[PDB]
Amino acid sequence: AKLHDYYKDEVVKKLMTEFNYNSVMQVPRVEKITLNMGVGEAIADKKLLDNAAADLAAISGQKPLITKARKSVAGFKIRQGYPIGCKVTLRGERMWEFFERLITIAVPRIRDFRGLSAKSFDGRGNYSMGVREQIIFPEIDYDKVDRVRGLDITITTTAKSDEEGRALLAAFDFPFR
Amino acid sequence: MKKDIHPKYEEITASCSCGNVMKIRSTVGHDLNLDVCSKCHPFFTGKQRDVATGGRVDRFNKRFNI
Amino acid sequence: PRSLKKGPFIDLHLLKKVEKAVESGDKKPLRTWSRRSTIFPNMIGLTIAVHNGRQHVPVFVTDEMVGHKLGEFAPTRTYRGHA
Amino acid sequence: ARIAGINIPDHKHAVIALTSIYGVGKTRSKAILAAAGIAEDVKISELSEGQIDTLRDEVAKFVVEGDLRREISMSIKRLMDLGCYRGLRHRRGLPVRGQRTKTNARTRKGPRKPIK
RNA sequence: ACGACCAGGGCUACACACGUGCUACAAUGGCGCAUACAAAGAGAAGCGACCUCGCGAGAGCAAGCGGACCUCAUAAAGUGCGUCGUAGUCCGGAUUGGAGUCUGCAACUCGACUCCAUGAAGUCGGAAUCGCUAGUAAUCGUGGAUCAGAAUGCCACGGUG
RNA sequence: UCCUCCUAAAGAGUAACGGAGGAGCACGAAGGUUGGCUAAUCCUGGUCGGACAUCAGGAGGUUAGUGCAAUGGCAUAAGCC
Ligand SMILES: [Mg+2]
Ligand SMILES: [Mg+2]
Ligand SMILES: [Mg+2]
Ligand SMILES: [Mg+2]
Ligand SMILES: [Mg+2]
Ligand SMILES: [Mg+2]
Ligand SMILES: [Mg+2]
Ligand SMILES: [Mg+2]
Ligand SMILES: [Mg+2]
Ligand SMILES: [Mg+2]
Ligand SMILES: [Mg+2]
Ligand SMILES: [Mg+2]
Ligand SMILES: [Mg+2]
Ligand SMILES: [Mg+2]
Ligand SMILES: [Mg+2]
Ligand SMILES: [Mg+2]
Ligand SMILES: [Mg+2]
Ligand SMILES: [Zn+2]
Repeated sequence: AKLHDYYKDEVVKKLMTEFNYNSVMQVPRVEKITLNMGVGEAIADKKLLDNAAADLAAISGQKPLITKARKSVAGFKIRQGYPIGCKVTLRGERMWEFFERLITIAVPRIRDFRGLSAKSFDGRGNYSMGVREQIIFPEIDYDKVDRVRGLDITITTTAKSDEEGRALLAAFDFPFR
Repeated sequence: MKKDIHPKYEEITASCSCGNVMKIRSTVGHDLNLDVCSKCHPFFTGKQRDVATGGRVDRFNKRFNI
Repeated sequence: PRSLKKGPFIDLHLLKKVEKAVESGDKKPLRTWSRRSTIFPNMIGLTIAVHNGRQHVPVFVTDEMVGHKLGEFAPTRTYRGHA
Repeated sequence: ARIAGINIPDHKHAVIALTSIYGVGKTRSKAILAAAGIAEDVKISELSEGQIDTLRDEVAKFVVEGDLRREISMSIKRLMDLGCYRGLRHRRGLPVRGQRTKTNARTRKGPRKPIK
């Protein structure tokens, strides 16, 4: 809750100032962080899915929800109901603590990190990025690997616009560019 | 949260090469020694230097004199 | 490549044409058979029609074309494909 | 075992695991270990973390993976944009250095393309 | 003009096919250090010590030599120690980028060499086919002609065998 | 032989070698109940990942769904856990 305290003391004062909001509830806030791993190769075997949920459970200390196909498509050889991915929703303190370990540890552990994009905010403040490789998290041991995965992070916030989320993450010194 | 199903999520200490110390909750268990943190990452100076286009006329005039 | 102690190389008749077109400040195309002359920084902004064996192809001169020779921008073999 | 972004095998010696770095070879790895005062016959095993921090600083003196690959692609796109002979060779996929194209250009041209 | 002069280009192109070769796919080996034993040749618009600088190719000054006198020119494989420990590897070196040297009016097309980085294919080769009977094959280096420069070719030489 | 729509003339019914389609089962849960939920499609952003897997938001508001044909129904859902 270190970053939640930093939000509550300095980010709110900053954004109320730089936007001239009438109310403090008018301020943006982060709501949830969603961690998907779309695993389309688990149709070969469940153990690949079973290991991706084990890896992502080490990243965020939650058991992941194994997602399935909403419908059936033949280009990917799937039927409605096949387990095809895994997700984790992070809220509250576990959200903040992951967001701390992210922007403090893992983003520096990216090979050839040179910034993010500010053009990934889906028109309505919610930011989405995707990592190529799970070893940037230090939870994962490098020898203890099975397969180089990749996942994607989706930060869902209460910002109406795109810039209010851009200012919120910049208030958390989020490495755009 | 449920009781048993989630992994152990415990506060540990992570120290770095820049001498940063940060206590986080993690699933590692043991203490952690890092390599780069957000404090010591060369994103704000080094990546700025790391463009390095260089001039073609300046290489030319550098290689000799008329 | 050439040694640095000899410096660069350029034909004299080219270097005189460059000095003239520099002082006149004209960008008329200079036809030239000197494919072996290194481009100089004073050549920037000039159309120079380098020979290729058959004709004179015009070359607008850029900043980056300095440390090269004029023949690099006039290909001598035309190849489109076999089929 | 994590230098300049990438990991490094621990079981190998110093010069070799350094040569895993894109931008160093056995020469520059000797210059690194010479500047760190580290013997070459030791492993990445049984190294102090101060020794590895010195190693990271010595590698950080040079140009490496992301910088080096960016600079190389920039040089190539400089030739591409100029339209010189080396650029035409780089974008025709043909050998640049003045090699033979009648025979034995298989590194740049890949495997054989049968006339069908 | 089917003759003659000059510049530039080309003889080096490239979907492909063949011949002859070179280097390899390693552990009877690669690397690093130390160290032993050759023959036969060339040299004046030439061979070019020593010394100094340079990581280096090389540069400077510069002796000696038309040469059983001096130079090219330290032979390498070998042996000794350490090292890698079976991996596409510390094998392999292609390719490509950058920085350079020398020759030569001039190295873009289109030279050789050096340094740093890069690290393809390749893990012994289908049907088929070649050479060789002893100092032979195999393997290891050396020199010369042509030549300003430019050989894995050619012609010669000895080592192990 | 049986089912659905039209012909069929605003109750029912109504013929032709009239126009169009199906059935001769399935389910021990695909039944009962309690509790809860609400689609299709498209847009943007996002690791492998692509027109199309999974993820987040928005439009939309049932254009979806109903074990199977069609018709009538279905949000109090009869639809989905
Ligand atoms: Mg390397
Ligand atoms: Mg001529
Ligand atoms: Mg010929
Ligand atoms: Mg020296
Ligand atoms: Mg030896
Ligand atoms: Mg050895
Ligand atoms: Mg090697
Ligand atoms: Mg090399
Ligand atoms: Mg292979
Ligand atoms: Mg092998
Ligand atoms: Mg000779
Ligand atoms: Mg010669
Ligand atoms: Mg009726
Ligand atoms: Mg009636
Ligand atoms: Mg039902
Ligand atoms: Mg109910
Ligand atoms: Mg999409
Ligand atoms: Zn740090």
